[PDB]
Amino acid sequence: GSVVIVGRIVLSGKPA
Amino acid sequence: VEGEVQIVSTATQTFLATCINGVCWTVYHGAGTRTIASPKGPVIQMYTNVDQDLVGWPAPQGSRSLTPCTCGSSDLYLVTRHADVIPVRRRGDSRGSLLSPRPISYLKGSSGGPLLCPTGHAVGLFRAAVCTRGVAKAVDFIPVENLETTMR
Ligand SMILES: [Zn+2]
Repeated sequence: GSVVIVGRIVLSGKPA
Repeated sequence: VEGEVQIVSTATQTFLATCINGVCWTVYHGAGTRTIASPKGPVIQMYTNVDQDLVGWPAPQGSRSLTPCTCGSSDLYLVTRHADVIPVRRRGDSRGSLLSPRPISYLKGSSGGPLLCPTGHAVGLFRAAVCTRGVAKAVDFIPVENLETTMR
């Protein structure tokens, strides 16, 4: 198998 | 926008990884020796350290690295997979006590996450929840010095 990235977290709370 | 912490998964387990010094670190008890998925195919671990429960791949896309702590503060802050922050007071090289114990579930799926100092710098990687009757009162972790040495 393999590890897949299902999400991300931005520590500073920076919005797009 | 780039994240320093990525929520990763395997066929049977979901946990976290943290980019520090260009490497995507996580706990061996979750990743094992698995490759990390990439839009160009599987990427192999740059580091594998079964003893320290530490593994790392090159930092993926959409990520930005965290800076290691240099203030030696003992007032830590653990970030869970749900973005919650949990104040943890350090008790030693790789142990800390939650200021307010929480149901073990509250911390589930978060091993691999960061333990931040008051400045938001990486103190260590959350390794495991130390709990009594279902209530997590302390935390076990991998200090950044380990990652740093491992990168050598
Ligand atoms: Zn610091």
